[PDB]
Amino acid sequence: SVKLTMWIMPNSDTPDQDLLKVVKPFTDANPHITVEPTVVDWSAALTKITAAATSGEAPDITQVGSTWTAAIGAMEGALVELTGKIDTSAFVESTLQSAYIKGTDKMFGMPWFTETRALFYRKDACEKAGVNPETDFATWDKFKDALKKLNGIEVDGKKLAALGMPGKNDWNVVHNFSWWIYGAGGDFVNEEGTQATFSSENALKGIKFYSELAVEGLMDEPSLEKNTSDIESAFGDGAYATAFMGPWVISSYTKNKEENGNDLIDKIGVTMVPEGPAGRYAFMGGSNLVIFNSSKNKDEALELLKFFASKEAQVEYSKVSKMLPVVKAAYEDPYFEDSLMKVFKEQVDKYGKHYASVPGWASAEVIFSEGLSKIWDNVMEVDGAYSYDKTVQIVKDVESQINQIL
Ligand SMILES: OC[C@H]1O[C@@H](O[C@H]2[C@H](O)[C@@H](O)[C@H](O[C@H]3[C@H](O)[C@@H](O)[C@H](O)O[C@@H]3CO)O[C@@H]2CO)[C@H](O)[C@@H](O)[C@@H]1O
Repeated sequence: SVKLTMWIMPNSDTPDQDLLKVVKPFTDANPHITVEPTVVDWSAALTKITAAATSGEAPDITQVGSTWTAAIGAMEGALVELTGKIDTSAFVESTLQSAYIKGTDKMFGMPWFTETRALFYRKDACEKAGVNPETDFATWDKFKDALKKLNGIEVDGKKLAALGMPGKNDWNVVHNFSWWIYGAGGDFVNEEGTQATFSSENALKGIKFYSELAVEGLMDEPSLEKNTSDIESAFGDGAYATAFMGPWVISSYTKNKEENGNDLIDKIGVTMVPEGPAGRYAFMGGSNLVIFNSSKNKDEALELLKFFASKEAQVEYSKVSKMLPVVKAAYEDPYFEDSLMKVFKEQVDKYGKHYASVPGWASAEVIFSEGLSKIWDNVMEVDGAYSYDKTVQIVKDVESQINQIL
């Protein structure tokens, strides 16, 4: 049988085994094709995927972050153009924007799953502090008042930090700013995706509101020294009253109960992100699938991609990974009425905004990770007291950098 090689980022608790279980129905019905997944850690994924494209030494297939798809597809001769080979009618239409290069009709990836970041909260902490999550998290300033009530209260054998978020360089630095900028009434780029615009008055108001939560003590300043993975573990250990995180954490916290007796999962809830003056907006992310032009099994690889778009494969990978499907028929399944999953679905469906699918965005995120993290260094007073004016200068500088890339 053809052994399709496939790179995946760590999308679930046991990524390789989980992937293999989801594709077992495919090999059952296609005995000539097996799948060998290889895990590629997120911090190395852009360099490794890019090196695979430029060198010609590549697997048959790789997962690609939705925001990077245009960058890899724009590399001449790197990927197989999928335009016309995939029935787009089956997909949630909003998920297709990242499969194309913006400004063209060229599709170089197939949507695989979507995700957004929602507001997890500890029910016991909110009940003690008199915080009512559905309404007290509904707006910027109601959220802020809620953090004031939650900060420092004693739950279990610890003093809880009201909000815990990472500040260290990783791909989520910009993602965690995104919906504060959108909700303030700003954006990262103009409609054409050719000019950076997040130094606008409204964009800065969202950057100022969010970053100054830590200056005011409502967001845990020491936690800014950590990355997303460390924040997710800390919240799983009960360190924070609230945190903005993706749905995948539900897998880890559920296993923590099954394996360690940590019942955190049973005393947490999730609400949509608070609404800003622009209305509610949320980060829309996810990953697509691509076929390398160097593959010697392009026919078999396309069959596997089509399987991953099937209703049952979309549901089963959602159940194990907690990512949201991109195929409309998958939402006929009652699984997405789950109390936690339904929140992510409603939020990304109604309010999810994705970045412009331009070839330069991958290089833009490299700069964002380094540039916007300097705002957190300003908050942490690494070099001098905090000042908003220094944040404005960082944002102006980062914007200039992005403008050179575009
Ligand atoms: O910006 C590049 C892409 O990022 C995607 O978000 C991913 C984050 O970059 C990544 O840090 C995070 O990693 C999770 C992992 O999914 C999970 O299995 C593990 O348990 O915890 C990690 C965090 O500590 O995963 C997300 C989602 O894959 C965007 O979705 C994508 O649009 C974007 O191109």
